[PDB]
Amino acid sequence: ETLTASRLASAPPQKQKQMLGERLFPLIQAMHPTLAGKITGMLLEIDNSELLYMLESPESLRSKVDEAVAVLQAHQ
Amino acid sequence: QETLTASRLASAPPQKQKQMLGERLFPLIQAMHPTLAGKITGMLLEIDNSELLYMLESPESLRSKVDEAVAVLQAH
Amino acid sequence: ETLTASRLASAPPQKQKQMLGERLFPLIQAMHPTLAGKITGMLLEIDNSELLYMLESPESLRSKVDEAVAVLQAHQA
Amino acid sequence: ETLTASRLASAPPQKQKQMLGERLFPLIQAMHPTLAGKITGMLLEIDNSELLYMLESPESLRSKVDEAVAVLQAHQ
Ligand SMILES: [Cl-]
Ligand SMILES: [Cl-]
Repeated sequence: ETLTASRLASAPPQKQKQMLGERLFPLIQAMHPTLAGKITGMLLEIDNSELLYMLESPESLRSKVDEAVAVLQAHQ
Repeated sequence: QETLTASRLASAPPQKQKQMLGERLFPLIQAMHPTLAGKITGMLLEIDNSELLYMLESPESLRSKVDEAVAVLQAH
Repeated sequence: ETLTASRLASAPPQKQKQMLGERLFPLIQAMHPTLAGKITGMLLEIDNSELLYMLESPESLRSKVDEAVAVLQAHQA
Repeated sequence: ETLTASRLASAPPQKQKQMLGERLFPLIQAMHPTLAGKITGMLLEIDNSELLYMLESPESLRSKVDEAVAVLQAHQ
């Protein structure tokens, strides 16, 4: 099944970030499997509507994953 | 598209009822308030199924409930 | 314990609405024991920062509970 | 009190993130009050030694906050 905005809106607010995480994790894992768990947790801070867009836009998710990777990188 | 009824919804599990009502409500709410659509939909899905079925056939009533939900979401 | 914005921010995003719900429910139940579960669920749609303010301000919580009660009220024919 | 690496190291791992969060949050809130909670949660995924450096380097905290803000920025 594909997570729609109506299906997410129908779920209790307590379960929405969990549901988005479950779908985000395999996609992030297909790009950067080593930091996927950490990156997933970070990207879950993004508003739910933007996360639903990212679940359907591979290049938008890619650029956010790359931005999260840069956030984790320590100073030179 | 079929008219949803209280008896037809009562036959399905409670979360499935909310999903069915949510699928009809979300596109209409998004047409009014696209930014808060997901939040408004989630909120309005707490209303009794019979009142929700009325609102799905009464654009005037849906709009006033959406405006009431928007007031609830407004910060102080 | 009182839920601070820093304590909520340190929790995983998957747990934040659940944590806010656990704090909101007893307070809502105290002024509206009837549809407390529904009101809590509705108010959890509000942004987390505004919910943290509402947990500290009884003023804003009561008015939001009253507004939620109005949303639940069925139309008069 | 000033948070030293030895003081942080003496506490359990999750207690360490909460302690760093308590120091990071007011500084991040001063910069971006609306996104403070989200930015703090995301920056807490960074290694504790790099977080302690950022708490003592206002310029490096600012550049990390800006990177986190870009991660949160919606496509529209
Ligand atoms: Cl809007
Ligand atoms: Cl801000």
